[PDB]
Amino acid sequence: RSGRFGARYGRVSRRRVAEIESEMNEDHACPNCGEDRVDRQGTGIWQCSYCDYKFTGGSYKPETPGGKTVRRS
Amino acid sequence: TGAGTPSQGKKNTTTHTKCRRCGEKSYHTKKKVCSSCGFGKSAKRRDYEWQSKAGE
Amino acid sequence: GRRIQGQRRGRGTSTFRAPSHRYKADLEHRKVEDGDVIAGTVVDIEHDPARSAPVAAVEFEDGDRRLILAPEGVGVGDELQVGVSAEIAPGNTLPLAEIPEGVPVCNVESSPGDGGKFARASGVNAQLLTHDRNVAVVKLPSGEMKRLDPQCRATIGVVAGGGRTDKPFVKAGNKHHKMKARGTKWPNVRGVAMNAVDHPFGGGGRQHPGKPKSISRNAPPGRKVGDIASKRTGRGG
RNA sequence: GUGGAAGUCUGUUAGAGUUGGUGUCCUACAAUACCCUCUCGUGAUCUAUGUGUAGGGGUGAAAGGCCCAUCGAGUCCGGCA
RNA sequence: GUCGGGUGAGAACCCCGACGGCCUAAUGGAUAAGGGUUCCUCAGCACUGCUGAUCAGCUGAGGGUUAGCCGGUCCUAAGUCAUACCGCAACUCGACUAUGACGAAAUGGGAAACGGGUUAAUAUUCCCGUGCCACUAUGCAGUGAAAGUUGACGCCCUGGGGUCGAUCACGCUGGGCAUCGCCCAGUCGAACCGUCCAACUCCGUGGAAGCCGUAAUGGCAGGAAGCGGACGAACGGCGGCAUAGGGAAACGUGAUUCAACCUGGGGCCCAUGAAAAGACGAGCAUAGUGUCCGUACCGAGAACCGACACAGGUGUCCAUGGCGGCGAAAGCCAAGGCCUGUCGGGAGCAACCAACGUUAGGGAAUUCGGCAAGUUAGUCCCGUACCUUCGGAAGAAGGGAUGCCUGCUCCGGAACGGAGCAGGUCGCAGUGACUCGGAAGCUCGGACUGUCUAGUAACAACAUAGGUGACCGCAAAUCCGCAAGGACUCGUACGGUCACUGAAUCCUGCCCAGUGCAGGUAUCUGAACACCUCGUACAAGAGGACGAAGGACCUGUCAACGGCGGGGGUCUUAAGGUAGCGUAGUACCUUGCCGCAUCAGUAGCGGCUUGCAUGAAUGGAUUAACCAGAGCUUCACUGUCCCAACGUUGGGCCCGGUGAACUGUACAUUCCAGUGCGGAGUCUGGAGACACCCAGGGGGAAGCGAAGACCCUAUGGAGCUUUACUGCAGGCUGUCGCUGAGGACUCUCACUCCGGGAGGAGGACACCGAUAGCCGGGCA
RNA sequence: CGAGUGGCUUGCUACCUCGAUGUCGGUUCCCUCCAUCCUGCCCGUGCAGAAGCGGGCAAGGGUGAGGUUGUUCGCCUAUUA
RNA sequence: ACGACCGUAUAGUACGAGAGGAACUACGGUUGGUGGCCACUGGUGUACCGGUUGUUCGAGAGAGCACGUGCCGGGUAGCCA
RNA sequence: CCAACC
Ligand SMILES: [Cl-]
Ligand SMILES: [Cl-]
Ligand SMILES: [Cl-]
Ligand SMILES: [K+]
Ligand SMILES: [Mg+2]
Ligand SMILES: [Mg+2]
Ligand SMILES: [Mg+2]
Ligand SMILES: [Mg+2]
Ligand SMILES: [Mg+2]
Ligand SMILES: [Mg+2]
Ligand SMILES: [Mg+2]
Ligand SMILES: [Mg+2]
Ligand SMILES: [Mg+2]
Ligand SMILES: [Mg+2]
Ligand SMILES: [Mg+2]
Ligand SMILES: [Mg+2]
Ligand SMILES: [Mg+2]
Ligand SMILES: [Mg+2]
Ligand SMILES: [Mg+2]
Ligand SMILES: [Mg+2]
Ligand SMILES: [Mg+2]
Ligand SMILES: [Mg+2]
Ligand SMILES: [Mg+2]
Ligand SMILES: [Mg+2]
Ligand SMILES: [Mg+2]
Ligand SMILES: [Mg+2]
Ligand SMILES: [Mg+2]
Ligand SMILES: [Mg+2]
Ligand SMILES: [Mg+2]
Ligand SMILES: [Mg+2]
Ligand SMILES: [Mg+2]
Ligand SMILES: [Mg+2]
Ligand SMILES: [Mg+2]
Ligand SMILES: [Mg+2]
Ligand SMILES: [Mg+2]
Ligand SMILES: [Mg+2]
Ligand SMILES: [Mg+2]
Ligand code: NA
Ligand code: NA
Ligand code: NA
Ligand code: NA
Ligand code: NA
Ligand code: NA
Ligand code: NA
Ligand code: NA
Ligand code: NA
Ligand code: NA
Ligand code: NA
Ligand code: NA
Ligand code: NA
Ligand code: NA
Ligand code: NA
Ligand code: NA
Ligand code: NA
Ligand SMILES: [Sr+2]
Ligand SMILES: [Sr+2]
Ligand SMILES: [Sr+2]
Ligand SMILES: [Sr+2]
Ligand SMILES: [Sr+2]
Ligand SMILES: [Sr+2]
Ligand SMILES: [Sr+2]
Ligand SMILES: [Sr+2]
Ligand SMILES: [Sr+2]
Ligand SMILES: [Sr+2]
Ligand SMILES: [Sr+2]
Ligand SMILES: [Sr+2]
Ligand SMILES: [Sr+2]
Ligand SMILES: [Sr+2]
Ligand SMILES: [Sr+2]
Ligand SMILES: [Sr+2]
Ligand SMILES: [Sr+2]
Ligand SMILES: [Sr+2]
Ligand SMILES: [Sr+2]
Ligand SMILES: [Sr+2]
Ligand SMILES: [Sr+2]
Ligand SMILES: [Sr+2]
Ligand SMILES: [Sr+2]
Ligand SMILES: [Sr+2]
Ligand SMILES: [Sr+2]
Ligand SMILES: [Sr+2]
Ligand SMILES: [Sr+2]
Ligand SMILES: [Sr+2]
Ligand SMILES: [Sr+2]
Ligand SMILES: [Sr+2]
Ligand SMILES: [Sr+2]
Ligand SMILES: [Sr+2]
Ligand SMILES: [Sr+2]
Ligand SMILES: [Sr+2]
Ligand SMILES: [Sr+2]
Ligand SMILES: [Sr+2]
Ligand SMILES: [Sr+2]
Ligand SMILES: [Sr+2]
Ligand SMILES: [Sr+2]
Ligand SMILES: [Sr+2]
Ligand SMILES: [Sr+2]
Ligand SMILES: [Sr+2]
Ligand SMILES: [Sr+2]
Ligand SMILES: [Sr+2]
Ligand SMILES: [Sr+2]
Ligand SMILES: [Sr+2]
Ligand SMILES: [Sr+2]
Repeated sequence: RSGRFGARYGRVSRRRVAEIESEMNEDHACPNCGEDRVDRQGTGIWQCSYCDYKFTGGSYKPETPGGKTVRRS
Repeated sequence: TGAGTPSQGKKNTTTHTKCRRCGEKSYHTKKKVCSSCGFGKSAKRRDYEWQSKAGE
Repeated sequence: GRRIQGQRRGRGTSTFRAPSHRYKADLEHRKVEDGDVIAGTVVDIEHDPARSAPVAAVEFEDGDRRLILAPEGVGVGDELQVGVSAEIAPGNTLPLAEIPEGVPVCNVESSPGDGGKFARASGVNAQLLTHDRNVAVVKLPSGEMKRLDPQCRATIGVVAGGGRTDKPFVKAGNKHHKMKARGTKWPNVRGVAMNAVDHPFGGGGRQHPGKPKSISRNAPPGRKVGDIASKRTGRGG
């Protein structure tokens, strides 16, 4: 996690980096199916290694609270 | 690093060269403008009244 | 004294210019005669240097290959539509008039056909509220109610890359890299830390502005610094 | 155990720099040099060439620093005896 | 460097040999810029050369640079210019928009050349051998031809293929050494043509419900392994090239580790890592054409820049030569280069100085201060506190081990790789040289890496992430231009402009009276044009009515400038200092008082604290980590000291040669007193004093060097400030023109904006010209 | 209260020096003064002695090491004739 | 070119109720200063002899280099305290 | 003490 930051920057700064990157690298359910093989390819870009589905999402998560809203309305 | 002698060693750039128009080594090969006769800047020849005393 | 940094900026010298020769493309909506008979397929998702957000390359029916301001949830293979009769789905563009009320939109045109001006930044969106035959009411990201011509085109959904702002830069070096992709001079030296000759706040034994910071709107350039025409300051009240 | 992150550590690798000696020099080797010690050395890093910004103007992580040994306003000639 | 010798009229320094040394990322090899003939030969020594000179980068005279395939030339990059258009009083000026051109010689892209021979000096250029590319012609084949591919690309980790080099094993050829049998060198051979293909991707078969696979991640019924197949690599292997070339000769064979080069897998980005010409796609024979420019040499402790043959500065590649060791480290040594970081001779060679070695006992007593010097040191094993943001602190600390020889064990395919065991054994000392941390505690500051005063400041200053406030919906906010126009901006509030504070953590009190900003405003005040009255046959002018912004007045606002006292159990002027911290990097008093520590402590640390004159983003407190930052203490150690000595190298001294500068009113062998514009070698009185020369450390010449940087004076200069004087940009606002029709309104036709266009939005407004009022250190 | 001497402090003056006489403390090295701290020789005593206290001659010699502080001075410690 | 001090004998004496406690003189030593000298002790001693690390000369022998001794041990003369 | 101005 933020252990690469050593004893620098302080709690918060490297506390959020940990979580953000933690929820960032988890196995995500692919939209083009339901597999947990989605990985980030860069800022806001995700791809499912299973079916090769490359798509747009949040900067650190594949879906955002606002993105999940579009669906509804 | 001193601005004097040690900084003089880095000078190996060619800027002013012999001008095709006037023959003076004043044609800036980077600007392609002669600082002596104005070649590359003006068709007219570079001239100024301050190149001599006012009443002469 | 000497011109302040804000004044050096305006001359548009290299130091203050944006790395335009490195920018990818102008994400303006397509121009359709009419009919909406224009559809394309998302051929790829790319990184947009100028916005730190992703953009999508689309191949349209008539052979036109162009980058588009992508909303969240768009992927390769997906089909997008642009026109009056376009379908009401994420990633599709059509005039506000055709958009159902209560639908989040992005890259909204200011004047019909301008290509899009509003809500284009990471994870943002305008909210189409009211319809009409003469005026479409949109709620922009800043919370402002904007009256627009119903003929103003827009894209359904929110902009991709949301949350970008939720993570701290942590290091000066990270700010550094981002700044190198913008038309901005960075880092920032405080006015109070300069010599009197360089800024209204410069000079003095210890650092401190030797004057109130709230400056008048009518102040000339060179003097308009600090808190410009502030209606108020602080957190109190 | 694997893995190999890091404006991460050691390091006269290259390279960059310069804390102290208030050493040597001070009609100098040198109009900013020499030696030892010392700091940085995967990054906001260092570096070559090309290119751009010009004088009340630039450029400045700001020291009134720098803009050809010259800067609290360059240099040249002129105003000017 | 030395001994011999060569040449010469002349030899320490020109040449030969020997012996002795120096340089190893350079003192060697190839080059970029830049220089410009410095290159080669012959003949010279008046000039230049730190002495000499027969020598030379010097002087005289000649000579030398050879290209289809190495650069240029071609392409486009940041960006530049030209023309058109527009602005400007105007232009050699100026932004945009079109078009054209320009813009890369090591080091961006790019059609094609290798090996050897030759010259005093060139050489992938000439010559020999072999090969290749493009275009054009002719002939055969071909109808395909443009879709696609390539040119074409970041950072970090890593697998596989693989050449050179190096090393190991054995053979062959030659050399060296002379108790042994060792040691060294060589053992060669290109472009190109042909051929081979790992990886990746894909296809067939197959049928895994737990197997397949990696250094690691991973893969699969949406089809795993296995089997077969398509496509498909090296500057690589293999064959030719080659009874080519090269070598005195032999003219090897295998292996390991493997730079180059080839090809894959993984990870990172609030960062996304060029473009274009060109090439491929798209066969072959023979022939012809391939012009133009560059080509020497230096590339640096003498060919460049620095006035110099300057200890400075100056890019690239040789990053794989041997031992060593972790190593592109030290040290030693090859290939190669040099004795030119170019004056010599002499004295046991004194004083004194620069570098440096060794010092008994004491051990920081020295000093502002351990400044300087030293101590420690590599690697392995054991062991490691407070505190902490749980990362760290940490190599904490502290303790032990370390060579050689003989024979072995373990890991691994193996190394000329690594980890151990047993026995034997030497020294004062086994990281034996070299390389190579001294350690600990308390406090202050700044969180951290980072920045800076080229040339006296590296810090606590600047930056920073983080916190905060302000402006702005884009025909915007902010900013540049006289204008035409422009930056921000291929940007759009998760934006970016303007400011303040300065990581995290816990917090951030009271004050809106003054000043600033902003909002509102019945009434008051408030300019010009038009309008009305008076005046004038007109005009000047006087007065009136209307009244915009602005001000009065009201309100909001302190993470806005800033403020938080005196008196009494309110007063000025709004409030009257809260949490914290506190004798502070702020406390004058002050060496405050108590304690700690010391023989003794104006220091330091802890506590108290009425704070001359602490205090909350003018941020307060606190704080792990970090630091060439400030202060204090301890252990260790030591010539810092007691108290100095001896030694080493280079100078100093004498000799040959070369050969400056600073300074100079005059006189001048002075000393003690006095006098004098009161600080005299020179005046007065005495004293002393034979001349000259060498060495010395510097008492005096108010020594030399610089028309005092302090201070004052001048109706001197400049930079800076502001509620100084006076003005000028600029912004807001009214009015007039642009400007049209029917104190409130509709319309469309100018004009503006959006749109490719149709058309849409707006609209007599806005923009622009003129003028009036307000603000106006932004500027003079 | 009165009379003086010195020229270490401080003040006063503006005579010398602004085409410069480098500034505190310390250090090192040399000479000197006496208004004597010790040492020699004396006088007095509220001088038994021992020792103090005060005074006279006297400048030959000596007057040291350390803790805080840049400090001078001073405060402090152990030695000392 | 010598200054000063301590100690012993005088003497537990003179003096004094006691407590306490001298001197003349004769001696031994210390300290500061001074001049000289090296038998003794100590330092140095890149004369010299030895041990030994890396590397090179093939090993051996014998040597160079590692800053003007690579490092370590001993140390004659001389010079010194 | 003192090394200028406060
Ligand atoms: Cl940002
Ligand atoms: Cl070339
Ligand atoms: Cl792999
Ligand atoms: K003076
Ligand atoms: Mg766009
Ligand atoms: Mg930039
Ligand atoms: Mg700042
Ligand atoms: Mg400053
Ligand atoms: Mg300043
Ligand atoms: Mg100012
Ligand atoms: Mg450059
Ligand atoms: Mg040659
Ligand atoms: Mg030389
Ligand atoms: Mg000693
Ligand atoms: Mg002392
Ligand atoms: Mg030191
Ligand atoms: Mg094994
Ligand atoms: Mg302090
Ligand atoms: Mg810091
Ligand atoms: Mg400096
Ligand atoms: Mg520093
Ligand atoms: Mg900030
Ligand atoms: Mg911020
Ligand atoms: Mg600050
Ligand atoms: Mg700061
Ligand atoms: Mg204290
Ligand atoms: Mg506050
Ligand atoms: Mg401040
Ligand atoms: Mg003067
Ligand atoms: Mg002054
Ligand atoms: Mg002035
Ligand atoms: Mg337009
Ligand atoms: Mg002014
Ligand atoms: Mg006077
Ligand atoms: Mg003088
Ligand atoms: Mg007397
Ligand atoms: Mg005397
Ligand atoms: Na792990
Ligand atoms: Na230094
Ligand atoms: Na100027
Ligand atoms: Na081949
Ligand atoms: Na090696
Ligand atoms: Na010579
Ligand atoms: Na660092
Ligand atoms: Na107020
Ligand atoms: Na305050
Ligand atoms: Na630092
Ligand atoms: Na010494
Ligand atoms: Na003198
Ligand atoms: Na000035
Ligand atoms: Na007197
Ligand atoms: Na002094
Ligand atoms: Na005396
Ligand atoms: Na003292
Ligand atoms: Sr230099
Ligand atoms: Sr250069
Ligand atoms: Sr021109
Ligand atoms: Sr003219
Ligand atoms: Sr646009
Ligand atoms: Sr457009
Ligand atoms: Sr200020
Ligand atoms: Sr408040
Ligand atoms: Sr680092
Ligand atoms: Sr380092
Ligand atoms: Sr210094
Ligand atoms: Sr030194
Ligand atoms: Sr100097
Ligand atoms: Sr590394
Ligand atoms: Sr300069
Ligand atoms: Sr003049
Ligand atoms: Sr001659
Ligand atoms: Sr020559
Ligand atoms: Sr060109
Ligand atoms: Sr090239
Ligand atoms: Sr790189
Ligand atoms: Sr390999
Ligand atoms: Sr050549
Ligand atoms: Sr060379
Ligand atoms: Sr050099
Ligand atoms: Sr050699
Ligand atoms: Sr010479
Ligand atoms: Sr010795
Ligand atoms: Sr000390
Ligand atoms: Sr001391
Ligand atoms: Sr140890
Ligand atoms: Sr702080
Ligand atoms: Sr610098
Ligand atoms: Sr410095
Ligand atoms: Sr904070
Ligand atoms: Sr107010
Ligand atoms: Sr209080
Ligand atoms: Sr006389
Ligand atoms: Sr002298
Ligand atoms: Sr004078
Ligand atoms: Sr007397
Ligand atoms: Sr006495
Ligand atoms: Sr005092
Ligand atoms: Sr006695
Ligand atoms: Sr008794
Ligand atoms: Sr030696
Ligand atoms: Sr050692």
